[PDB]
Amino acid sequence: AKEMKPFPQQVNYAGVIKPNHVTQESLNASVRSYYDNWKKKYLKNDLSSLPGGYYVKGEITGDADGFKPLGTSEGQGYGMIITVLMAGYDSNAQKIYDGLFKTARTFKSSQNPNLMGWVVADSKKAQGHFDSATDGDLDIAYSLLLAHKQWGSNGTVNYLKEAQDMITKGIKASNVTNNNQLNLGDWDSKSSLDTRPSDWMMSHLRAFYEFTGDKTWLTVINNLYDVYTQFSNKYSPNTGLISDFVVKNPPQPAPKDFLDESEYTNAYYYNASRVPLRIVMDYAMYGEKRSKVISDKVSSWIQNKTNGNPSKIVDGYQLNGSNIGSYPTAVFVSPFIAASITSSNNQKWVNSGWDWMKNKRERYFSDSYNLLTMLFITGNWWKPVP
Repeated sequence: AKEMKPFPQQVNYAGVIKPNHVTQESLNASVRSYYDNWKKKYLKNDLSSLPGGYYVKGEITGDADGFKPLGTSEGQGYGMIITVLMAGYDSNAQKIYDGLFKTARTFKSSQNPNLMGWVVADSKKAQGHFDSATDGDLDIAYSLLLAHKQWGSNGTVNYLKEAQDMITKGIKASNVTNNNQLNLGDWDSKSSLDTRPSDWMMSHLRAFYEFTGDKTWLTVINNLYDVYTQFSNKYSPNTGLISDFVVKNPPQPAPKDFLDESEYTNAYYYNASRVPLRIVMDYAMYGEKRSKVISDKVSSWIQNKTNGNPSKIVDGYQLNGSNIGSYPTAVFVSPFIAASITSSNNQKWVNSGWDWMKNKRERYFSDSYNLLTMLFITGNWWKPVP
């Protein structure tokens, strides 16, 4: 209730196109329907160890330190952003959001208490047991800025204060490196040169700057763009892609089996699949020219690669464009479509992409990122400003 940015905000960012073969009402309806299905299948609030707490159900996975992972901070972040944006439509949005925040702070990191431990498990012993993952905290911290602009911070939860504390005492202190990059988590070194490009949430960092006044965030943004370009000009001159993990300075693709995450950590795989959306949002929301350049390169490449057919996109590519994957999944498809919105000559491709993703349901990872992408390309992911 009392939303100041009620769904649908359906904004028109400068220099960007939306699917135009259907009405905005149709776009909004697709998002509402997708959200209801996503919530029904993934939004949970059954933690015996934390009544009233909410989390997002992830994929079935192996035990972690004797605990059974039910969700992660990554999913917590996606869920928190989605929830604030759907406020105005979902009458219980704020209750759900505060419940997600309760979980985020209860399951605080064992390293930096201002961050969230990466694993949500139903046990009191798991609360404060795990260390952090940079992307989860970035989305969580950013969601608090959205919450502040959505409901204000005068109620039960001081969203703005919580955001500033998490951003400054948490992310800046533990994840911003001395080389002005972002490390992998609060367990990683302050001078670490190991980074995950999907963590380069440019538009989030812009907001961090505006709501804190800390120039550190602008320094990081500018450096990450330099790193992207130096990396791509050497390792992906024809595709404009980046690898799941990046190492060293100058930047290079991480080796295969990096931290044993997967055998494709040196290529454009499941982690990096998210990058196109994170980057393009900076051009749309803040007019960053470097974002449009990076986005157009990737967009043009994937369009030629698939001959304009979104269903021909596969789940994984080598940096030179050769295939790793075999089928179309939303965490790959949707960001490629989002990266194409800065050039009006991509209208047909954007429309086809919308048709492909609008009702695409598969699993936690693709569905969650698909909903975020859909919220953004329909103009329903508004910009939080002081």
